[PDB]
Formats: sequence, C-alpha cells, structure tokens
Amino acid sequence: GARPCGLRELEVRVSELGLGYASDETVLFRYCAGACEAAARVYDLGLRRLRQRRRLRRERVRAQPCCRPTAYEDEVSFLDAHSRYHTVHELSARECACV
Amino acid sequence: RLGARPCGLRELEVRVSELGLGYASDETVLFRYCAGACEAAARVYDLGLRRLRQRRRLRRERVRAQPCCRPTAYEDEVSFLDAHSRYHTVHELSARECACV
Repeated sequence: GARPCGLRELEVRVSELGLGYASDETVLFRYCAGACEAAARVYDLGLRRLRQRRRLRRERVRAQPCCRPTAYEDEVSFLDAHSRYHTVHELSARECACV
Repeated sequence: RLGARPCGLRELEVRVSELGLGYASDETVLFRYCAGACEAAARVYDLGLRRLRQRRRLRRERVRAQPCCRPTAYEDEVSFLDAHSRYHTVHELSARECACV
C-alpha cells in the first residue's frame, strides 16, 4: 500500500516480538510505516544524479527517504511466564518521519 | 580503503549542472551528502519489527526494520547563477549532519 508515513499501533503478545521472553501478556506496540513520496527533496535528486554517474567512491548511499522513528517510548513493562517483572527501553516508536 | 565506511557526512566538488536541478550552470559547489553503513541490529524496536514481519503480522505496509544513513540536518541555502544569468536559491540541497536513523 501507499498510505503516508506515520505512527501505527498493533496489540501483540510479547512472545511475538522475539525479545527472548516467553510471555502471553499483550502490549500495545507502536511503529512507523508508510510511504515517503510526498517527502521528496532536491538533495535526493542531486544524490541520485551523482550515484548514477559513479561519483560517490563506491559507497552505499540512500537517495530516498526512509519512514523511521524520530523518538521512542521510554519504558514498556510486562510480566513473563514466571510472573517476573521486566522493563524494555525504546521498544515502541513515539513519533515518525520521512528521513 | 578496503571495508565499508560507517555512516557519515561526505563532501564532493560538483558543477551545479551535475545535480540535474533543471538549470545549466558551470558554478562549482561543495556538495555534502550522507553515505556509509549502519548496524542493522542496534535496536530492540527493529528486533520487534523484524520478528513481527517474519511471523507475517505486518502485511501490505512499507516497513523499514533497519536504520537508514540519512541527513539529520541540511545546509539552509545554496545560490547560483545559471546560463541565462538568472539567480536561483535552492533550499536544503546539501546535508549538514548525518546519522543512522
């Protein structure tokens, strides 16, 4: 799809996140997804024109914006299968942008 | 040198015509851009996104589950004179700072 880059939310079992934890506890996971065509820049035009002509000393360059978090949630706490209290830092996104 | 350079600011002298902005100009600018490698597994958020995707929970949306080497700031303006002696000011043409986002 091509909905614009933004914050999305999904209710997930923490065992689905693959953190190494067995947990059937549900957490609200927030993430960044979507299209960045409206976010086109003159920088990206020039960079694409230079990569094509082999002017960038064979380095990997990103000439298109990426939809990514600009900020993260500080803490997500949950209990595991042994009822042990756990905290995870910067699990969910708090804000998104086409970078 | 042999090996992938880490994400950072790079500079290159270019004629404005080379940038393909729509105007021919032989004026040389120092173009600055972001290039290089980012460690793909530096984030618990990216690990979560990766596992959700492999288990087919995020279908149909464009999702970036690794950091991108991109500008975090741009140089304000770049001005130049074209072949018709017409003045142009281009905003945010060159990067000022880079990061793995």
